[PDB]
Amino acid sequence: DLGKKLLEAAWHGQDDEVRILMANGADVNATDQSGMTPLHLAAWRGHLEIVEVLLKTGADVNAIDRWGKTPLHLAARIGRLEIVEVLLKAGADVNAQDKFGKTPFDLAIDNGNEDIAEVLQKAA
Amino acid sequence: SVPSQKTYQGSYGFRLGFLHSGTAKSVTCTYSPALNKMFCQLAKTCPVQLWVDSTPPPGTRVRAMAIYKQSQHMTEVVRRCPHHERCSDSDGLAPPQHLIRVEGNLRVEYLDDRNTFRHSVVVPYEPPEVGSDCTTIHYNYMCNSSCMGGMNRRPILTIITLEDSSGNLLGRNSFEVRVCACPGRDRRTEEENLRKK
Ligand SMILES: [Zn+2]
Repeated sequence: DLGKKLLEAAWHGQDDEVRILMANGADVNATDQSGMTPLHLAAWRGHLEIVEVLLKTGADVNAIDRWGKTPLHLAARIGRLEIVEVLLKAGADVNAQDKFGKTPFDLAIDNGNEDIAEVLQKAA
Repeated sequence: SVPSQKTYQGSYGFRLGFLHSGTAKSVTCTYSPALNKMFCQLAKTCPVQLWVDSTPPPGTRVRAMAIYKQSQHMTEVVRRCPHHERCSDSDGLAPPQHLIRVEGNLRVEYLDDRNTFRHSVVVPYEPPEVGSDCTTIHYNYMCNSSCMGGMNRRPILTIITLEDSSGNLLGRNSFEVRVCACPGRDRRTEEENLRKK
């Protein structure tokens, strides 16, 4: 199952493996046990180039995990500034609330990510 | 029973991360995502990162245990070979028979299960340091995969369990391990074999 392999390749940041799997049509919207897509996993780990290739390939920028987080939630929570910018450019929803009622902005505030919180507020 | 190896991310969304260490001639620990397999040299530092989607509560513990990967060997306890068990190389915390050690943590505990006789090593879970995304544990593997009195060329898995203070399951992940002289060469060889099969 190529979707399962793409999830792990994206999580571990193996750019060559990501390219081979996508060249074989691995499902870019596959989900892991927590409902995370390859885009969620690359956003969480901070793999900017993998985020970018997934966005050029029709990954759902606003897919939600089992806790209601989008990839932008993860990037805002853990402080991935460049990834926040590319997700916003690709149409990430700044108003999406997770199952704790938090937007990406709220997660940026809660985690002390001041520059990202400013970027998200200007995009509100 | 035979220890479970099933991935269970659980309520805390537990994943493992590893460094990007490559396949150079002198590399001491390297992880292949395509094989889900760590290649490392005997006694060298093997960083394993704990990534959680939410912080498990104080009192959570992190256990590591080795099992044989092949079904016909899975019921045999993974132990160090007699030569290495007798070579007087304990750090003063690890029993000399245990394959897996943790370095750099004075709160480590080593367990010999009274019923299954399996070995494991457990540390308290601590959240990431300020500015850090993950919690790192430094493991050491104390025999080569090829040790004839021990693993005797049989592949093993390491199972990492997040547990509550009572030992109840919170999350589980696993990876194959080869302990060898030349982890970079062997990673490159096994990745080539996989790409050809
Ligand atoms: Zn040995």
